[PDB]
Amino acid sequence: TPQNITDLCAEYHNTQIHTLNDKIFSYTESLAGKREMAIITFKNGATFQVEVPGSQHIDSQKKAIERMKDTLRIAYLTEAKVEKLCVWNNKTPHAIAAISMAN
Amino acid sequence: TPQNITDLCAEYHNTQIHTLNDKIFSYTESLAGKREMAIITFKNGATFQVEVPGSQHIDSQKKAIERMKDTLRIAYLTEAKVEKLCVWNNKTPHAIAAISMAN
Amino acid sequence: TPQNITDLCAEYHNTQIHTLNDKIFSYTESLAGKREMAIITFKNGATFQVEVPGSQHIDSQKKAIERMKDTLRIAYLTEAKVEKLCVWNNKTPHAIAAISMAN
Amino acid sequence: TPQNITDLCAEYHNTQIHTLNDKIFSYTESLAGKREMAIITFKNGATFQVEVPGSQHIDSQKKAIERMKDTLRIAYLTEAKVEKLCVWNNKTPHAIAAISMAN
Amino acid sequence: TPQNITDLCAEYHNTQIHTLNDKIFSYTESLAGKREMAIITFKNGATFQVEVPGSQHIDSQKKAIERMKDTLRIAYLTEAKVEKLCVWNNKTPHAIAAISMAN
Ligand SMILES: CC(=O)N[C@@H]1[C@@H](O[C@@H]2O[C@@H](C)[C@@H](O)[C@@H](O)[C@@H]2O)[C@H](O[C@@H]2O[C@H](CO)[C@H](O)[C@H](O[C@H]3O[C@H](CO)[C@H](O)[C@H](O)[C@H]3NC(C)=O)[C@H]2O[C@@H]2O[C@@H](C)[C@@H](O)[C@@H](O)[C@@H]2O)[C@@H](CO)O[C@@H]1O
Ligand SMILES: CC(=O)N[C@@H]1[C@@H](O[C@@H]2O[C@@H](C)[C@@H](O)[C@@H](O)[C@@H]2O)[C@H](O[C@@H]2O[C@H](CO)[C@H](O)[C@H](O[C@H]3O[C@H](CO)[C@H](O)[C@H](O)[C@H]3NC(C)=O)[C@H]2O[C@@H]2O[C@@H](C)[C@@H](O)[C@@H](O)[C@@H]2O)[C@@H](CO)O[C@@H]1O
Ligand SMILES: CC(=O)N[C@@H]1[C@@H](O[C@@H]2O[C@@H](C)[C@@H](O)[C@@H](O)[C@@H]2O)[C@H](O[C@@H]2O[C@H](CO)[C@H](O)[C@H](O[C@H]3O[C@H](CO)[C@H](O)[C@H](O)[C@H]3NC(C)=O)[C@H]2O[C@@H]2O[C@@H](C)[C@@H](O)[C@@H](O)[C@@H]2O)[C@@H](CO)O[C@@H]1O
Ligand SMILES: CC(=O)N[C@@H]1[C@@H](O[C@@H]2O[C@@H](C)[C@@H](O)[C@@H](O)[C@@H]2O)[C@H](O[C@@H]2O[C@H](CO)[C@H](O)[C@H](O[C@H]3O[C@H](CO)[C@H](O)[C@H](O)[C@H]3NC(C)=O)[C@H]2O[C@@H]2O[C@@H](C)[C@@H](O)[C@@H](O)[C@@H]2O)[C@@H](CO)O[C@@H]1O
Ligand SMILES: OC[C@H]1O[C@@H](O)[C@H](O)[C@@H](O)[C@H]1O
Ligand SMILES: OC[C@H]1O[C@@H](O)[C@H](O)[C@@H](O)[C@H]1O
Ligand SMILES: OC[C@H]1O[C@@H](O)[C@H](O)[C@@H](O)[C@H]1O
Ligand code: NA
Repeated sequence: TPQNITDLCAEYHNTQIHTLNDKIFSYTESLAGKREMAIITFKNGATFQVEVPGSQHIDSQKKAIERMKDTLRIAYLTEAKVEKLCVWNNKTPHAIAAISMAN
Repeated sequence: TPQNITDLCAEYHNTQIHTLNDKIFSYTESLAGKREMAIITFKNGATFQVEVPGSQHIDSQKKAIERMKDTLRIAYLTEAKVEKLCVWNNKTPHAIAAISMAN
Repeated sequence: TPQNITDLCAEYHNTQIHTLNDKIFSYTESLAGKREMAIITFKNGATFQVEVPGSQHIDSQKKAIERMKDTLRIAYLTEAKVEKLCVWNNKTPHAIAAISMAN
Repeated sequence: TPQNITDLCAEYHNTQIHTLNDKIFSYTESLAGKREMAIITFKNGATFQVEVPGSQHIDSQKKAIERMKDTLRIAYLTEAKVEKLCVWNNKTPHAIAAISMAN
Repeated sequence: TPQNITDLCAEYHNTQIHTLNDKIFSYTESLAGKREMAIITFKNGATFQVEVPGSQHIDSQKKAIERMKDTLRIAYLTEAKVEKLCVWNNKTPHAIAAISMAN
């Protein structure tokens, strides 16, 4: 079991760590059918998605997907610094797999 | 996959972007039968709803509809600036499909 | 579809609006059996309830009832001004059908 | 329907009101199997639990038990003043039936 | 029924108490498949997980696992002092069973 985001991220193919150390600049969420997703940006232009739940997801991921959107909204509203994101780099925008918050 | 609200909104019919760049002026929520909904207004008079779930919605939207009402409530209470809303313009008041927040 | 709480309230018999323009003074919550409910009071003012779900609540209302209790709690804690309540006024304390928040 | 915690508490057997008029001193929660519970304390030594869901609960009470733990956590974190607790006094620690909050 | 985290922790095998008396230094969470977990750290290097839900958990522990991740996230954001953790010491990082917050 990994003990940090960077080691977690290394367990997966097509992932990488983005180091932001910054608050979220914008938070966008949609309820439109087939686009039940969130999108975040940082002021450097970095853009990330929480993907719409789908066949690339297993059942254990559904609750975690909803939690991640919860986390992004509250981080946004509190202006919490995001340390790192583990993202899938084979999607545009890159898709979030994990987040770390630290000063 | 869209990277912002404007591109997402353009994937649907009968939708438009309203640019508010303002906090929500009032938040109304109802539990009354057949009107289980939320209504928001802005100081310019713009009024929007999250629709009562109905025949126009699918199962994959159910959680997202509940999430949007959560997001509007906490945006209202915290005075969070709403950047844009994507809305269906064939409902009165216009019905929210997506929101973006940015300072 | 109504665009404000007053018009919504006018769609139902046995309701009225109370105009409060004040924060909630006290919040009471019970998990005791058959009293799973929330009660709010306004300073030097009235008490209101969210009814226990039962016979006279249809099924889409169950989530809305839970949401309303969540709304009253967060309003109380954040000290947000309640603008108006739409209530059923056939018993004391009057039962909440809808809430509006505005400054 | 009772309009305050004291009158609510009087509808049950083996309950009583403790008056605190104080913030929560400590908050404890557990996910250990068969001990999925919460405990709170006050600086006068008063200690209360939210019981593990069990045979003594009817099914409407499950959501309410979860709500109470939500309430106690955010009360603790925000240092919200707890006015009174209605508790079952046939358990150690006394088990929470209801709470009232007032500043 | 225990009245505190230490006595709760002593009801189980392979558990121990870590006394921190400090805020959380970092909070990490993941939606990646088979690693739907949270990780927290403290400035002294202590690292703890909320385990991926699995065969070692009963249904009552499921909601409690989700609650604990909620608790850790808001504790982190609010700089809440964590008093103690009860953890399983047969997992690496040690796996949280219970938390207490005080002071
Ligand atoms: C809306 C938009 O188009 N914005 C882009 C940025 O891309 C968006 O955000 C990124 C994170 C992805 O989600 C994109 O899909 C999304 O459109 C764009 O950022 C660069 O995007 C690249 C996409 O492949 C890549 O992620 C890149 O970073 C990696 O590659 C660069 C070299 O180009 C460096 O080697 C980086 O170190 C490397 N990072 C990692 C973790 O491997 C992104 O660029 C990096 O992030 C930017 C936010 C910015 O800080 C860059 O200096 C940095 O290199 C940027 C590119 O400038 O433009 C638009 O803002
Ligand atoms: C409670 C009430 O009746 N309030 C009205 C506004 O209508 C409400 O809010 C709007 C946003 C919709 O949700 C309505 O269903 C709702 O009742 C009303 O706003 C205008 O509403 C029009 C629909 O009836 C329409 O949406 C219009 O915007 C479009 O058309 C205008 C012409 O008026 C312009 O061409 C706009 O560019 C165009 N916008 C887009 C994105 O397509 C709304 O008017 C605009 O928004 C207003 C809030 C205000 O800023 C206007 O200056 C602006 O044009 C307003 C209209 O005055 O009156 C009450 O406030
Ligand atoms: C961890 C621990 O053991 N703490 C105890 C206190 O007990 C804990 O908290 C109480 C509220 C219960 O939930 C217990 O289950 C729990 O372990 C203990 O408080 C007294 O607890 C009694 C029950 O064991 C009882 O509730 C008592 O108050 C009642 O009785 C007294 C005299 O015995 C008076 O009649 C009170 O009016 C009566 N209260 C009511 C509402 O009927 C508790 O003591 C009262 O509250 C204490 C917090 C404190 O302010 C006392 O001065 C006050 O009498 C205390 C006190 O013995 O010891 C440990 O802190
Ligand atoms: C990322 C990393 O490698 N970090 C390690 C610490 O381990 C992490 O945190 C601990 C709490 C566990 O969850 C690990 O699984 C996790 O990787 C590491 O902490 C020590 O970890 C040991 C188990 O691997 C063990 O728990 C130890 O505590 C016990 O043994 C020590 C002496 O080594 C003392 O006797 C303690 O009293 C005893 N504790 C109990 C409750 O029985 C951990 O060390 C303790 O906690 C540290 C955070 C630090 O304050 C030490 O002074 C203290 O002894 C530390 C060890 O330095 O290194 C990395 O930070
Ligand atoms: O998914 C919700 C949407 O469904 C469409 O059919 C309708 O025209 C929109 O106004 C909106 O209700
Ligand atoms: O509903 C929960 C309650 O159930 C009662 O029967 C019991 O006597 C109380 O102590 C409390 O457990
Ligand atoms: O309930 C969860 C616990 O299950 C036990 O069997 C195991 O020893 C612990 O590591 C922990 O996973
Ligand atoms: Na009416």
